[PDB]
Amino acid sequence: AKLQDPIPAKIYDKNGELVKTLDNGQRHEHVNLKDVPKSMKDAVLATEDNRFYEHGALDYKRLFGAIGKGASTLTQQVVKDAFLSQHKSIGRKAQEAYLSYRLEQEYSKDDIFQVYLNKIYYSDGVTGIKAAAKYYFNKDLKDLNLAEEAYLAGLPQVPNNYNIYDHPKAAEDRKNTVLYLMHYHKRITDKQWEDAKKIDLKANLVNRTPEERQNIDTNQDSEYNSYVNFVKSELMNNKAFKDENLGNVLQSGIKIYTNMDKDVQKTLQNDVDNGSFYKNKDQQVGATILDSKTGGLVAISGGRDFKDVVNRNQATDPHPTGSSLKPFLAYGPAIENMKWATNHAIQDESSYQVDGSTFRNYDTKSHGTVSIYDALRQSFNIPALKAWQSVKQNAGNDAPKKFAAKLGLNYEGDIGPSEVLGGSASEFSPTQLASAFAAIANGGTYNNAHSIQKVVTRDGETIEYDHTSHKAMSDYTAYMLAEMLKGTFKPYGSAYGHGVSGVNMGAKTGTGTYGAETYSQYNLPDNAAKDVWINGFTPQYTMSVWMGFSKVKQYGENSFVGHSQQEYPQFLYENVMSKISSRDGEDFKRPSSVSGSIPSINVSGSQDNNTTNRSTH
Repeated sequence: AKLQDPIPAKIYDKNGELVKTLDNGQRHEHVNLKDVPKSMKDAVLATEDNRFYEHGALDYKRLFGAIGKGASTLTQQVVKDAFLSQHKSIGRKAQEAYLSYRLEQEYSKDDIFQVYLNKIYYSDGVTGIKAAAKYYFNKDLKDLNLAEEAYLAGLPQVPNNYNIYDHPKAAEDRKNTVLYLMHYHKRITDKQWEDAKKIDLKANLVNRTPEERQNIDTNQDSEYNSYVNFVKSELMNNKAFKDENLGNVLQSGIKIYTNMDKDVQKTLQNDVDNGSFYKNKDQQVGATILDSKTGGLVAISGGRDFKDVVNRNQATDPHPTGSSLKPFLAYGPAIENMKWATNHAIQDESSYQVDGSTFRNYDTKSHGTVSIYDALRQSFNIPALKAWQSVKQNAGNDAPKKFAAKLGLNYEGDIGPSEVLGGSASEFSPTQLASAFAAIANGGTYNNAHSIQKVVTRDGETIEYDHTSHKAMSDYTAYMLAEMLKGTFKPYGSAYGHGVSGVNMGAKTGTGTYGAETYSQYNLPDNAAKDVWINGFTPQYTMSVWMGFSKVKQYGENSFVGHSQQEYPQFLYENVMSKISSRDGEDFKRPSSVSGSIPSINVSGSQDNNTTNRSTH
């Protein structure tokens, strides 16, 4: 009982402008009957079943003469195309004949004519009349002449034999007989028939070559591929669906409106695709941008040349986070729970003892007393651990967990030192972190990255989606971390040289390393990294880029060896943020509850004794 022509999903960007239409580039466009011009409808009827609206299930008068040796009717012609085998010999015709009478009692003449004008074949993969017209002539039905209509009307009899590109002589003669039938059946006057037949069919024929016409191009506007695969995910996580089958809803005529912004999105996949900041074809990217204020998803890249069912979405897959999470497990909680200044002096060390484990910095050598501001923007390991041990001691054994749980960063088991530093269960997607950071960007208010504004269904219902929003940290903590992390772009900062000019931004970079075992096993040099991140944010936008490799090779081929290779994600970040940020000047909103100025901010009303005026180098 499925005559329905599938009608594919349309996506719109933030402007409500149509952006991608999930039709797999197919040469098919659904057309309602009323939107088909009378002239067109005629040319078909005249050519195939002139007496269609009287009728019923074959004229009988056309089976009076046909047995006399045939021919058939829209209704039944359609029934055949509700797949009745490829064997015929009065067998197909037997079921065809009954199904016709049944279908006529369930569906109106118009609904049958419509399914006709949508399903039938026109050669070179073209199904349906609306497609035929844009294909051969690049014309909408409304403005096309009788020659064109005649031909198109004629084509579905023996499409391949009548396809103009291949058999123009044959096409001409078939268009000619269609015109004759339209005349013979009084669908057009003597004047316009004699004025129609003297028209060049090649009139506005779009010129082409063979390999373009067997190029069913199923990867168009391929920039949207990833923003699309995110829509697909979020579509189904909502009451009104889920009970349902994705594969179906995407062909049930729905209309998705997103927070995508086209230009951010093009820019982003263009830069992922055209980057030179890749060691080898095995290097991967997952980047996500989103609106700091709302958590709405502006653009997104699952990887270089990302296709949808085929490729993994690196922007929505979990990756080991490296030093990315120190603002959430160490220094942020401290500000919220014991109201540290940005100067809280911590002692760096040679190594440190946390449980039966020995931990050291990246460079190895110690730096003595340092400010948390420096410790964060240069990403020292010990001060982080120390700070987390302080928090845990003077605020709660599970106090870190609850700061991180409020920003979407959930841990199944215990949060040990490994995971303070990006190890083990500290794995999260760039999308996950982008949210985490926009909280710092936007006064401390977390927003599970959302992508769908609403969807409008063909049957007339329209569902507004929502996203799990909730205040995650007090304003001062969000502000200080924000101003603190602008220091990442300053001299000595872990991302220096990649700041943008008129724009106020902060970032925490990331550098995940391998297991102790792995270094020897694959002869990886000491300074090789498995995962690199930059997580940056302005008051407008929050971007989180991850890069990493499919699989580890010998001597670092598929690692990031040195600053020059560990730096790659910053190139992608600066290139995009640079293009897409405005230089209006908006900064991070400052509360009354903070006091002082970088590097010395402290919680107003609760000052800290342990500050230092001690610089970097």
